[PDB]
Amino acid sequence: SRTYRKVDPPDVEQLGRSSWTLLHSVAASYPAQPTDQQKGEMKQFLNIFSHIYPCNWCAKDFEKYIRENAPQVESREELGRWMCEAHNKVNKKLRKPKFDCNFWEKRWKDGWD
Amino acid sequence: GSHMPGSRTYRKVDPPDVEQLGRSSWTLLHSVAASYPAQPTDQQKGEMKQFLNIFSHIYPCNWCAKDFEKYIRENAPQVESREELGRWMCEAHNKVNKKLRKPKFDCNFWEKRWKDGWD
Ligand SMILES: Cc1cc2nc3c(=O)[nH]c(=O)nc-3n(C[C@H](O)[C@H](O)[C@H](O)COP(=O)(O)OP(=O)(O)OC[C@H]3O[C@@H](n4cnc5c(N)ncnc54)[C@H](O)[C@@H]3O)c2cc1C
Ligand SMILES: Cc1cc2nc3c(=O)[nH]c(=O)nc-3n(C[C@H](O)[C@H](O)[C@H](O)COP(=O)(O)OP(=O)(O)OC[C@H]3O[C@@H](n4cnc5c(N)ncnc54)[C@H](O)[C@@H]3O)c2cc1C
Repeated sequence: SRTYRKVDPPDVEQLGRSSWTLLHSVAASYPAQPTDQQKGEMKQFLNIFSHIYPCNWCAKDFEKYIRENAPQVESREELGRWMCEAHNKVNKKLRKPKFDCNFWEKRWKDGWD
Repeated sequence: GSHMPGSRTYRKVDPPDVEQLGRSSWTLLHSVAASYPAQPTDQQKGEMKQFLNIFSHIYPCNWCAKDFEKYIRENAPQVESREELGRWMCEAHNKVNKKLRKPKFDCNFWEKRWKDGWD
């Protein structure tokens, strides 16, 4: 109330945009040549994320997606592409335009100049 | 800042800075705490600890992550219930608030901010 303005909990939409920001940013700072431990932790991270993501149907669907499309974690390029395709699967459901994954790296890593 | 090549809705938005990444990631972390069970299973407890451990390794801000890793080491995540995990998350966020000279959030209002609203 006092120190901070009263703000309502995020809706599914706000949770989503916040969460893609984290997901794509995690991929953008993943190594080009990850260690075995980094590969395993990334797979584990995404598996648990799919269990705990705080939208029921979002999480359930994402778990099924991972089961059917194993995360590609051999390099940042692969993981970034995997994340882009995963995000595009959701865009397709929600009747959002397909994002061109050739721009994933500019959008989430390098910027536009 | 106009539309990216070949698109009609996606603008050339810059990668998030430390601030934008930060408020997005707090949104996810507190929201994770808010939908954690009152009575979690052993698997849920174990995965929550693993998730936060891995998060502390991979959080894309280097110094943010190293500090968070150290914070976890010194203040073990309290995962026996939603109430405990919310409070732990509020205290963790408050330690970063402290570092950054932002006000202390009164953790008694964590559930209203991240779960119940203010009606
Ligand atoms: C794992 C997950 C599952 C979800 N499932 C659902 C669901 O089932 N139903 C539902 O209603 N909501 C779901 N959400 C939320 C949904 O995807 C959106 O995040 C939310 O609706 C907000 O949409 P938005 O239009 O603001 O842009 P968002 O889709 O959140 O995207 C934000 C920005 O990401 C960039 N971007 C867009 N597409 C890509 C891409 N393919 N690759 C890289 N960058 C891209 C663009 O710059 C865009 O502006 C889910 C979210 C997550 C993280
Ligand atoms: C794990 C982690 C570590 C970070 N470490 C650093 C760092 O070392 N240095 C750095 O510059 N940035 C760091 N960041 C980012 C920083 O915490 C902020 O997110 C960023 O500066 C933007 O601040 P903000 O004013 O927009 O509000 P945020 O601090 O991002 O908070 C967003 C909202 O959360 C609510 N809130 C505030 N405090 C609490 C609380 N204690 N409990 C529950 N809800 C609360 C308020 O309503 C607030 O408006 C870190 C982020 C994370 C997620």
